[PDB]
Amino acid sequence: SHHWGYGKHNGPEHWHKDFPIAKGERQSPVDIDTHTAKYDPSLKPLSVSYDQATSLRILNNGHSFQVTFDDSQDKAVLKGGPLDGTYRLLQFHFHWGSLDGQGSEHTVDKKKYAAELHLVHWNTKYGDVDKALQQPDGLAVLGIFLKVGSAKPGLQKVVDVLDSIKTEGKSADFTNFDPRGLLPESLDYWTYPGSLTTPPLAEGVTWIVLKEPISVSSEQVLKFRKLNFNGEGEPEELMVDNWRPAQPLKNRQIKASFK
Ligand SMILES: NS(=O)(=O)c1ccc(NC(=O)Nc2cnn(-c3ccc(S(N)(=O)=O)cc3)c2-c2ccccc2)cc1
Ligand SMILES: [Zn+2]
Repeated sequence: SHHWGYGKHNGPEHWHKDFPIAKGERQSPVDIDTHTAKYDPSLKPLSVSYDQATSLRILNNGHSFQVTFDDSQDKAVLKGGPLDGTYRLLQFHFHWGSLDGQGSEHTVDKKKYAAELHLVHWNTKYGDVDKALQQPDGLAVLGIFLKVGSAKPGLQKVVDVLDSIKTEGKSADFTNFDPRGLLPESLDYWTYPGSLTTPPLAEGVTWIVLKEPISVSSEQVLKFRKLNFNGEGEPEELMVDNWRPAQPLKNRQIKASFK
């Protein structure tokens, strides 16, 4: 639980009072203008190595729900692309809307998607996530857009346990989940230096945003929208519209992995 949230009185336009870096030089998310982004032939191939991923728990944290992973060894890692070295998967979570036309944090030519998946990784050269959070290259987030259409079979195990974590602070066992089932076919991406999109809004994230969205069904996203921001026995306030709007690009260049 925190004072910050996504409502009128505690939402993104308020965050700068407790977290002044909200008005910083490298905030996220941003609008990705596909006609300004530069193809970068020097980007190395992107390597998503999730075959040994060990999921642990699923948790409603009051601002999203997250699936956590064992990051005590190199089990599920991201390498290559714009990254130097090895980044370990810690958790994934989502952002979504009240209607299918909004929910994503990144936008593409101002287009908003129904939701956005964030797979959060930290740079093993800093030894733990707490230390990585203080570095300009400490974190890498793989962002994947969700559109409503056909169901995503690899999401259904998540959807089916959400009624066990309805309110803030609820958690459940979530072992043997394979995050490979959440990925689109293509790893074509855009990349730029940015920040966490929630407090503390730390400016230490390399963003990698895949061009290809995954499709999920209307029934799948409807189940996200039944979650609650509130803890058990407080007024019911649906967990919807837990996205930060696009921020000023300032002096940054978005690079593309593809022509
Ligand atoms: N491996 S483990 O022990 O089970 C484990 C597993 C995750 C955590 N903690 C955790 O995930 N904290 C937390 C909650 N939300 N966020 C968070 C929020 C926003 C973004 S976003 N939209 O991608 O910019 C990314 C991450 C985190 C977090 C995680 C790492 C660094 C900073 C924050 C602690 C322990
Ligand atoms: Zn996120």
